[PDB]
Amino acid sequence: GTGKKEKNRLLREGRTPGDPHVKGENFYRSAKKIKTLNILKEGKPIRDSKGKIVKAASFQSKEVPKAVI
Amino acid sequence: ITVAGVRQNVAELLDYSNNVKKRNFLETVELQIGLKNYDPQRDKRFSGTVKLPTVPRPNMSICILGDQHDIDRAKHGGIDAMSADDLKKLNKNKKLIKKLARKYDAFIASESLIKQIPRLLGPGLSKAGKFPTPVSHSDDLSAKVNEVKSTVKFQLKKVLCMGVAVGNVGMTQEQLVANIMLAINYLVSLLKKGWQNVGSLTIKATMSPPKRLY
Amino acid sequence: TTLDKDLREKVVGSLVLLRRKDVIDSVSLLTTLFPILISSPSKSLRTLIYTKIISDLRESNAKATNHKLNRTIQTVLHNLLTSDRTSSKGLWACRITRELWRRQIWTDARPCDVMKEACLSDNEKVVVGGCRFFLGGDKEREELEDEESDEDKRQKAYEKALEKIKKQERKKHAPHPLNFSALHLINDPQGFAEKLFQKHLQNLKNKFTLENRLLVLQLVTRLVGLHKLTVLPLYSWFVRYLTPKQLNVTTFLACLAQATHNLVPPDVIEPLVVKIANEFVSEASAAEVAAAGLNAIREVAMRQPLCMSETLLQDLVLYQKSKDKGVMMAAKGLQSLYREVYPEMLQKKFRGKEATMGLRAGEIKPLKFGEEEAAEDIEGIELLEKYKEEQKKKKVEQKLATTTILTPADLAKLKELRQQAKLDKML
Amino acid sequence: KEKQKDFQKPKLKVGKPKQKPSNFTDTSFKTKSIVVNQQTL
RNA sequence: GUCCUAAGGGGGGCUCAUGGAGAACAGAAAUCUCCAGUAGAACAAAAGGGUAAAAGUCCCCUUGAUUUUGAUUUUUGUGAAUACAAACCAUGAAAGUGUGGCCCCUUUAGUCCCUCGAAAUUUGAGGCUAGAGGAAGUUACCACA
RNA sequence: AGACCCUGUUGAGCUUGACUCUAGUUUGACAUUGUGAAAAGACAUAGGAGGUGUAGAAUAGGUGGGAGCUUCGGCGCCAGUG
RNA sequence: AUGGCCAGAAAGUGGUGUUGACGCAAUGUGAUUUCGCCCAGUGCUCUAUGUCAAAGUGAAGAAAUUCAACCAAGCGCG
Repeated sequence: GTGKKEKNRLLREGRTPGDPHVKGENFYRSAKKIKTLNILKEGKPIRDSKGKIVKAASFQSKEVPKAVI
Repeated sequence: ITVAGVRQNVAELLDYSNNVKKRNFLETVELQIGLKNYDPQRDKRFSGTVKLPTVPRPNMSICILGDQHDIDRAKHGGIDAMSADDLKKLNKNKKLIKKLARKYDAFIASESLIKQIPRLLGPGLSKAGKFPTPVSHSDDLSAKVNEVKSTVKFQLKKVLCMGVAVGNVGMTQEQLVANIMLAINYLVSLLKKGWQNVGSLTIKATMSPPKRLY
Repeated sequence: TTLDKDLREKVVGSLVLLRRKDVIDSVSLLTTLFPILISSPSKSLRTLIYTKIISDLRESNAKATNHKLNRTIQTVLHNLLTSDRTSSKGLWACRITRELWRRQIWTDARPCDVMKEACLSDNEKVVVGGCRFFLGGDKEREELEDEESDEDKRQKAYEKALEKIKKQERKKHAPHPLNFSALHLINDPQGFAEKLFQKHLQNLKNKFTLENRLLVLQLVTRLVGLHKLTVLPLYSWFVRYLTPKQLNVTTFLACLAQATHNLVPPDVIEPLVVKIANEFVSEASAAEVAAAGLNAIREVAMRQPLCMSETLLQDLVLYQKSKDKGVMMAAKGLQSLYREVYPEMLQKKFRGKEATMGLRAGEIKPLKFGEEEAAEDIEGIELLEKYKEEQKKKKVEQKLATTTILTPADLAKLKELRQQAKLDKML
Repeated sequence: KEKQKDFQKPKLKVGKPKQKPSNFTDTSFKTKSIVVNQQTL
């Protein structure tokens, strides 16, 4: 099934290699659909082996911004 | 194409035009050119001019559209001329301007009147491809007429065939060869691919069988 | 009209199917479909019949160009345009010609003549369709040109000069702007431009909208610039429109720039440039207005440089000291343009290096109206003869145009020598 | 071009009508009539 | 797709922005005259540093915006800059000043470049040198450390 | 030493236009593969004939020469129309 | 029935089949009573240009080789 490969699908669609390709994009999923459906998958931080957070979750920044006007 | 071949081709051309069958007028030697591997509209139409060392055309009539001083120089040199008053008398009539363009093969204007030519004769000379050549009050009118007579035009248009006069029967063989080779070399220089675009070359008189270089 | 929509679509599809089965003729199917396309009130039926007609033309000319069928259909479209100028049914002829031209099924000059009659029409939509045919095909022409092109410290300064020489060589051999096949294939371009200008642009009775008048103006100006025509009243017609208060004045200035060319007199362009300078580039004018005016002046000066006076050009070049970036870059563009073209008007501070060296040595000559090249010898022929003499001297140690045959290798060597001489002159 | 100022200065465009001021209040509105497509019982 | 990413060197002359007072039209604003004017002008950093017989502006000649070799700084090779060394120059009466701008794959070429290992030639290939360009989820069925 | 959370060069089950494959299937060519007739298509050549948008005496692919050709009747240039 | 759906490494192999559409096979829904439109997208299915493998053909070369047409099914179109 060479015609069902993602490269051949993109060539028959018209997209040129070098365009941004979000991980998980296939025939059933566009970049908009992947970004929409990954919102339900958000909410997990990145931890080390000991359990302390090395990179926080979405909107859990821990960093205090500089608030001036 | 070999120069000895050029020499022998123009040799039987002169032989036929002078000995075998001589017409009542003076025939004009001309070169016909075919093109290949080229698009007339997608690619640029090249335009160029080259001065032949000898006058190919003794019978050209050249009109002079200039001031009173240039008219005096023209009548001193025995060349017919026309004034801006006469151009105003024409009153921008397309038929009359077309008749003038048909009657005179070339036009020569001064700087002071060459900017007034398109507002007096309208688009007639540009339509006929006979826009005047500038001449100064310091340049020699007879000399200017000489290179205007000796100069041919190499302009491309909608088709892939061209024809340029390169000489006549009465003027002789060696400078015939010089004019023909100069025209061919200038053509090759103007071509973007040189000899890769030369479809066919052919010299003939006004009323004569063709002689193919290529 | 009376039948159900699905049933009439199935009838048209069945007729096309019978044509594919070769039961009926293409001419018979087209003559039984086209009047219904013209007079049908149903938009879906009109679109479907138009699509079936386009598919029929594509299938008929897939094997070979069916000249009889193409000529008959072009005759029908021309008669439809000629029958009623005020009728709006000529838009179908315009749309069919656009689709077949972009599919490259029709390439002959008869669709060009049909759209010429479409431009010379009373109906605004038909005029818009014909003008769009001649104008908006430039995008497809650029796409085709792109396809054809796809088919085809001191050392750094020398490399930059070589790149500049390569850009100059590309300008010397790179296709002319505003170039389009139908614009070339139409006959009597001067008469067509004059007819359009008198019919639509000169007439105040024409109630065309401003965008449509701009489309007609774009067509006229591209014709004038491309075929080097002389339409004198057009330059007097731009006079009332060259104002910053005028809407789409950028489009008007672009049209004037495209209208200008080499054989236009400096006497008729100079009042336009003076008016642009006064209205657009002034002390009370805004920075954007000044930048737009200077950009338009630079475009007109590229097309015809003799329009300027020397004092006006020096005044406009002095606007490069402005604190606005747009005005600065526009003035520097005008100065650079006159640096290559006519450096004598520029001030000695503003000429630059190569201009002053050329004017001192005497190679740079004044540009004049109507002056054409009159080279008795080929360019680089002296360098080629010098190279041949050097080769002969080397062989001995171990005029060319008149007698010697121009070899293609010799022509390539002469071109390389000319490029080397240009690089040496730049250095 | 990624800078986000608190206030964005409007840009004057030649050949186009001037934009209305930032403090301008537009009172024009369009209304659509709701209709219930149900016959008398 | 068009446009801008900046003219340097030498010598000479003169001061700029602005303010006050004056001259038919002429006034807030056109040109001319005097006085005051430490830079409040200009120099391609919009409120950094530096420049007044100049580093600004104008005029006259010019392309040191040129080849070659090392050293130093930013720090293997770069690149930029700094004093030079040699040649060729420019300018000025001369001292001097000027070596810029105030601070990993693809592909091309090689006559006298080398190999294809039994010998030679012609195509081709390899090498060296010098260039140009640029691989998705789920587990509330679960399991392991 | 359960369950829960977290970590992994994690293991395994399952899904899908994720990547690389594959059984099967389908299509074309060659062989198996013998005895006979008829047709077309494509090139190669040997040629031959044609051009109405309107206007114009004609039904103008176009180009460049050209005022003279002439078979001695005329055709031309000129004019007209483009 | 020179068939559909399946098994088998293959087979002069096998199941349905000691069968023949009131049958076999694959599905969904799930007694009885009661209960439109759209082929937009994705599937499935029926019918000369484009895309177009191998073999075969033609040209160039001293050959390797290079370039050309032709080009089934599928995809695309309908």
